[PDB]
Formats: sequence, C-alpha cells, structure tokens
Amino acid sequence: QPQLQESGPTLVEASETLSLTCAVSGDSTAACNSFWGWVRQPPGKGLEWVGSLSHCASYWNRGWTYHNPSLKSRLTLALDTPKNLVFLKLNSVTAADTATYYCARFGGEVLRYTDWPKPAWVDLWGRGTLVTVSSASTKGPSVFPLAPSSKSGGTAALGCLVKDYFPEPVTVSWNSGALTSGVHTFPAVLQSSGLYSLSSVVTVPSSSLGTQTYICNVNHKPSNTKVDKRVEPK
Amino acid sequence: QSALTQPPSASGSPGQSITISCTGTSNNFVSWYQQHAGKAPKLVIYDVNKRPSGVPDRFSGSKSGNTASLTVSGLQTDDEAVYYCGSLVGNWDVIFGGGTKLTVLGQPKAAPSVTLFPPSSEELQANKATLVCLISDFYPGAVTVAWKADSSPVKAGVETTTPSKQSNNKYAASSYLSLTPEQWKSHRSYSCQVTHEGSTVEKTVAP
Amino acid sequence: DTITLPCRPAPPPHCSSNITGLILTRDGGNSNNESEIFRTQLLLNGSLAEEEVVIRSVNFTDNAKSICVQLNTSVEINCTRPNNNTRPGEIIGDIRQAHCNISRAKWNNTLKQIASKLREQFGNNKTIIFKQSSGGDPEIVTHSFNCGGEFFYCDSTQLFNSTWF
Ligand SMILES: *[C@@H]1O[C@H](CO)[C@@H](O[C@@H]2O[C@H](CO)[C@@H](O[C@@H]3O[C@H](CO[C@H]4O[C@H](CO[C@H]5O[C@H](CO)[C@@H](O)[C@H](O)[C@@H]5O[C@H]5O[C@H](CO)[C@@H](O)[C@H](O)[C@@H]5O)[C@@H](O)[C@H](O[C@H]5O[C@H](CO)[C@@H](O)[C@H](O)[C@@H]5O)[C@@H]4O)[C@@H](O)[C@H](O[C@H]4O[C@H](CO)[C@@H](O)[C@H](O)[C@@H]4O[C@H]4O[C@H](CO)[C@@H](O)[C@H](O)[C@@H]4O[C@H]4O[C@H](CO)[C@@H](O)[C@H](O)[C@@H]4O)[C@@H]3O)[C@H](O)[C@H]2NC(C)=O)[C@H](O)[C@H]1NC(C)=O
Ligand SMILES: *[C@@H]1O[C@H](CO)[C@@H](O[C@@H]2O[C@H](CO)[C@@H](O[C@@H]3O[C@H](CO[C@H]4O[C@H](CO[C@H]5O[C@H](CO)[C@@H](O)[C@H](O)[C@@H]5O)[C@@H](O)[C@H](O[C@H]5O[C@H](CO)[C@@H](O)[C@H](O)[C@@H]5O)[C@@H]4O)[C@@H](O)[C@H](O[C@H]4O[C@H](CO)[C@@H](O)[C@H](O)[C@@H]4O)[C@@H]3O)[C@H](O)[C@H]2NC(C)=O)[C@H](O)[C@H]1NC(C)=O
Repeated sequence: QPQLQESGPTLVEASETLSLTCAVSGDSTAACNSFWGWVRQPPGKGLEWVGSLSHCASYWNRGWTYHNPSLKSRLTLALDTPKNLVFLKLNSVTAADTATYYCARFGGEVLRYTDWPKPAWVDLWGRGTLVTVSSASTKGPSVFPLAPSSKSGGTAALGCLVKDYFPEPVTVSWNSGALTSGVHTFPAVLQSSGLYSLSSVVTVPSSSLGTQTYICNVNHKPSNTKVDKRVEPK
Repeated sequence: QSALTQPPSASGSPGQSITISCTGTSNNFVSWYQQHAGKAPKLVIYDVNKRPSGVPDRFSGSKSGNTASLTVSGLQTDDEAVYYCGSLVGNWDVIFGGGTKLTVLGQPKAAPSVTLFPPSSEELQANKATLVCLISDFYPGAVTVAWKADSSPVKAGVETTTPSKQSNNKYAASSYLSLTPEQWKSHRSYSCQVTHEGSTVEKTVAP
Repeated sequence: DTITLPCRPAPPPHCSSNITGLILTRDGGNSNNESEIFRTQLLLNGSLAEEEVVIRSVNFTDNAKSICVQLNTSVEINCTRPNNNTRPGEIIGDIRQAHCNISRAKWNNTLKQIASKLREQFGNNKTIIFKQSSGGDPEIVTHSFNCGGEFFYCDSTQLFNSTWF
C-alpha cells in the first residue's frame, strides 16, 4: 500500500547540482502525523540522515524544515502537497556524494508536540537509487586477450581483459552464446584515474587446441565499442 | 563525524540468540533497522521497546542508562543482515550507528582458488604492463591480498576490490596491479599472495 | 526577556488586553515593616489615571479593608491556549500550556510607581514587600477575572515576588 518511488539522473557529473524526486503513494504528504525527507548511504558505508520537512504549521511558522548541519550549505528540501512529491537538490557535488539515496518517511514525536515537532525514525522506506558523481569523460575499453598455458588439472582457464573505460557497464560473452557451463565474468575496478576496469574467465580442455580457437564478445553502449578478439597461447 | 557506537560485526548459529549494543542515546527516541545485502533498510523497532506491523516478537528493545540493545532470539537464515541503531539528538537532528554486521553460522568453511595472469603481447605494444590475480570460490567473504616481485613485497600499483557473492553461494574478488614494462622485464618472477582465515594461497609468473 | 504566568483553561486564543488596576489586601504580623499581598485580584479594560498611579483606600489604618490601585500606564497582557481544532476531536500540534505574557521591565517599571506612591501614604521609610495571597476562596489565590466574555482563574506569584526599598 504505502510506497515511496525515487527518480532522477543515475550519473551526475562533478561540481554540478544533483537532483532527485520522490513519488509518494499510499499516504498524503498533507497529513500532520509525519515528516518527509531523505537518508543517503555511500557504497558500503553507514546510513546518513539528509533532512526532512512538513507543511503542517503553528501560529509562528508556515511549516518546518530540518537539515543535517554539514549538508545544509548544499541542499534544498521540497514538498508538493497535492502532486504528492518530495524533492532534493544538492549543489556542487563531489565523488564523496556518491551514495544510494533513499526516500524516507519520518515518524516520531510529530503530530501533537510541545515547542516543536521531534521526528526520530524512518518508518517507511523506498527501494533507493545509486547516483555516481564523476570528474571524467567517456572512453572506449582497451581489449587484450589473456593467453593460458600450452602443456591446470586436465582443463585450463583463459580470459579477456577489459582495460581503461568510462562509464559502466560491459558485456562479454564467449563465442556468441556457444558455452554456458564452465563460464565466469569478474566485476569492475574503480581506477585511481577515475576510470574503470574488469575481466572474464572460461575453462576449456587441452585436446580442443589447434584448428579450434576461442573468441570473447565485448560490448560497450556509450563509447560505441563492439570489438571481439581471438585467444592463442605460446 | 558524530555516530552511535555499535560493534562492527556479530555472529550466532541457528536457534541461538544474539544481543547487539548501541551507545550515545540519552533520550528514548531509539530505533533499530534491518538491512539485507543487496536491499533497502526495514525498521524492526522504535520507542525503545515497540515493534512495527508484521515484525516477529523475537525482535526486542531494551535501554539501560545510555545504552540501547536489540535482541534477536532464535536465529534463522533470513536474520543474516546489517543492523543499524538510530536516535534523535539536540533539538531535531537524527543519528545512526555504524551498524553491526550479523552472520548466521552453519555454512561449510570454503577454500579459495587463484588464477594470476601476466600481460599480453598487444598490451606491451602501447608501453603498458598489468597483472591480474583472479580469486574465487571462498567462505566466509573476507579475504586479504598481497603482491611481491621475486621475493621482495610490492606497495605501488595495488587496486584491491571488495568481494562479491556468486551463484554458488561463495564469494569472489580481484586485485589489479598496474606497472611499467621496465620493472616487469628486469625482475624475473612475480608472486601474488591471497590470505584466507590465517592460511595463505600463492601463485607466480615469469617470462 | 518577558514573564509568563501559568494559566489553566480556555476558550479564547486571543484576549491581548491591557492592565488598568489591581486589588490589594494586607494581613496581620507587622514585626517592624509592612508587607502587602493581592486579593478580583486585577482589573482589566476600565479607566486609567491621568498622570502617574492614583492610589486610595476605604480605611488606610485598617488591615481588613481593600486598597484601590488605579494605574496611569496600560500594561499589555497577551493570553493564549493550544488553538488547532481542524482535526476532530483531539487537538493537534503544540500543546505548550495555557499562559499569559507580560514584559519583565514593563511590569517592574509600573510596580516602582506603586512603590513610590506607597511610601508617601505611610510617611516614607519605604520597605515595600510583595508576598503571596492569604486565601479564603480558590478565586482569591488564582486571579479570577473576565476577558472575552468568559470568566477564568490562573496563578500569578511570579508577578508579586519582589521587595522594594
Ligand atoms: C509567550 O512568551 C514566550 C516567552 O516567554 C514566547 O515563547 C517564545 O516563542 C517563540 C516562538 O513563538 C520561540 O522562538 C523560536 O525558537 C525556536 C527554538 O529556539 C531554540 O533553539 C534554537 C536552535 O538551537 C539549536 O541550534 C543552534 C544552531 O545550531 C545551536 O546554537 C543551539 O545550541 C541548538 O543546537 C542543538 O540542536 C542542533 C539542531 O538539532 C544541533 O545541530 C546541535 O548539535 C545542538 O544539539 C536556538 O537558537 C534558540 O536559542 C535562542 O533563545 C535562547 C533563549 O534562552 C537564547 O539564550 C539564545 O541566545 C537564542 O537567542 C533556542 O534555544 C527557533 O528555532 C525559532 O526560529 C526558527 O523559526 C523562525 C521562523 O520565523 C526562522 O526565522 C528562524 O530562522 C528559525 O528557523 C529554523 O528553525 C526552524 C525550527 O525552529 C526550522 O523549521 C527552520 O527550517 C530553520 O531551521 C534551520 O536552522 C536550524 C537551526 O535554527 C537547523 O537545526 C535546521 O537544520 C535548519 O537548517 C524561533 O526563534 C522562543 O524561543 C520562545 N521563547 C520561550 C522563552 O519560550 C511565546 O511565543 C509567547 N506566547 C505566545 C502565544 O505568543
Ligand atoms: C493546524 O492543523 C492543520 C491540519 O489539520 C494544518 O493544516 C495543514 O497546513 C498545511 C500548510 O498550509 C497544508 O498544506 C498546504 O497545502 C496546499 C494545498 O492544499 C490542498 O491540497 C491538500 C492535498 O491535496 C489533496 O488532493 C490530492 C489530489 O492529488 C491528494 O493526492 C492529497 O492526498 C490530498 O487529499 C489538501 O490536504 C488540502 O486540504 C485542506 O484544505 C481544505 C480546504 O482547502 C480543507 O477542506 C481540508 O480539510 C484540508 O485542511 C487542500 O485541498 C498548498 O498549496 C500549500 O502551500 C504550498 O505552497 C506555498 C507557496 O508559497 C507555501 O507557502 C507552502 O508552505 C506550501 O509549499 C500547503 O502546503 C496542509 O494541507 C494542511 N491540511 C492538512 C489536512 O494537513 C495547519 O497548518 C495547522 N495550523 C494552523 C494553526 O492552522
């Protein structure tokens, strides 16, 4: 029933303004019982509070907005009471701002409060989306075949190197979907140079070597790369 | 910055009961969260002691002095998750702990398998040299990688990466060593060490 | 900065009236210097004096008789209670409490005018003491008056806890 839906650019560029929008369904943002906001989580790091608001006011204000002191300087929180939308604007972004941003529904000592409302817990969460901040431009992957042994344990392993490229992802298939059993592909590596890099690996018998060769099938949509390479040992 | 003090990891076997701590909460606006790897967090407790809808009675809240405590009694497969604690602070600000990483035991100890690869003929043409160590099929998912040149250890060009779970329930990772073709041809042999629960597994390549 | 006297009920979330006068009645136990307390208790929306506080009494010598205080300057009294009624039937938002607001210095500057006028009616040698009410009825200890048509009582004390000269 109540569902929070995150939306926006999954790949913002460095020093630009990050923007995300939540689509509330199953609750009214107009309702006085809770606050609405966000909670971010860096790749393999803790949950960080971002901030929250609610238009439900008192005699001295026209609503309430609460910010994380450090993120205050670079953020704007917004509420579209009738369109049932929540907004986040985060200006001048660094790779330090790369996180899975979650749309949060805050509960606590909200509805009937003394002096001010105390929202303290994220009662209803969203699926969350990963934003990737980068100070790097698109580059094609350098394809190099990785030759195995000539003369381990009956069946040996060979792979294909997917060097320096940006952005993610990449798809490598062996002999255009000819082999499924004894097939493997390794994940990417974020380079110190802001670039990306990965590889794949396949295990095949020694008797097949000779007139029968192996070719990996590389695919990259942004830089427009689809170059395949044959593998031969020495 | 400011964070609640939660132990980094914790373990129990199925049937057993685990009790994980959280320090820094002077009030009662204390909350606990459940995080499944490759998923979003789900609240399991609020106002110290209170459970939300359709959350089992085995999940419990406690708070003595400045320390809050969650208790998972009668552990099961679906309990293996990351547990965070949270509390209100100062006026209206909100904090989270570091999160405790829970592990449900009873998964056979598995040994890794390395597949190191020296550079290619086409790669050296562009004045480059990169060696890739391919570690796979290990349990638990916590491995350390070290690189060497003949006998002496290497500290430059290391780009080790976080492990990942495979289709066969095991974990896998890869460390990427990028150097110059000059230092590759002078030093004959190149060793790659991978340490798994005390015991290490070695591989080596020389042209 | 300002004083806040605690109140108990409702129903007007406005009032914002002015203080015109005050009801005083002293008790037994003279010792060396006279002490006075309030006893109704305060007047609102009446008739203020021309220049400076005008004070008279039924019997100045008798302790049992009421003493009249007619101020020159109107002392602002802003009163409120939790207003939000939009959601039936329970109230929502700030619960605070029922309270009446006055400015710290504004009352003290009006109180010193009474103090100086209280010296001359007893041949100077001023040592004016303001203490809590004797009792009798719950309307005497808690200021029972009218504002916005209705009659409601609430404690002061904070207003009469000073000794002058
Ligand atoms: C009858 O008479 C009564 C008097 O007798 C009278 O009562 C008065 O009522 C008025 C309202 O009607 C009251 O005024 C309001 O007070 C609010 C709360 O004030 C307290 O808190 C603030 C903030 O305190 C924290 O933050 C600062 C800065 O970081 C620190 O310095 C503090 O130490 C404290 O820090 C903790 O919390 C932080 C956040 O959680 C943490 O980061 C931190 O680590 C700490 O844990 C203080 O500034 C106040 O202090 C002042 O007063 C004391 C009094 O003793 C002085 O000694 C002192 O010098 C100060 O002057 C106080 O302690 C105010 O928030 C509120 O102001 C806001 O609203 C107006 C609206 O017009 C805005 O213009 C203004 O900018 C403020 O907006 C911010 O806050 C609101 C929420 O309040 C947000 O929604 C808004 O988005 C904005 O937030 C942004 O900034 C926040 C920080 O402020 C930040 O947290 C957010 O993240 C965000 O980015 C207003 O002034 C008044 O206090 C009453 N007085 C009394 C005595 O009762 C009554 O009305 C009368 N009756 C009637 C019916 O009329
Ligand atoms: C006292 O307590 C009450 C709560 O009982 C509290 O009221 C809230 O106050 C805030 C602040 O003003 C209100 O928020 C405003 O909403 C404006 C739009 O209002 C209309 O739409 C609301 C939501 O849409 C309905 O329809 C959509 C359809 O698509 C649906 O999804 C929604 O779920 C929802 O059903 C709706 O709730 C609202 O209804 C109220 O008013 C009607 C009469 O008009 C009344 O019959 C209802 O009972 C109800 O009270 C209405 O139809 C919005 O424009 C506004 O402003 C924004 O923009 C300006 C730009 O300058 C900013 O100034 C402002 O900060 C906003 O950004 C504002 O957000 C909220 O809806 C109140 N209502 C409720 C029920 O919570 C009071 O504030 C408290 N305080 C006091 C003392 O009054």
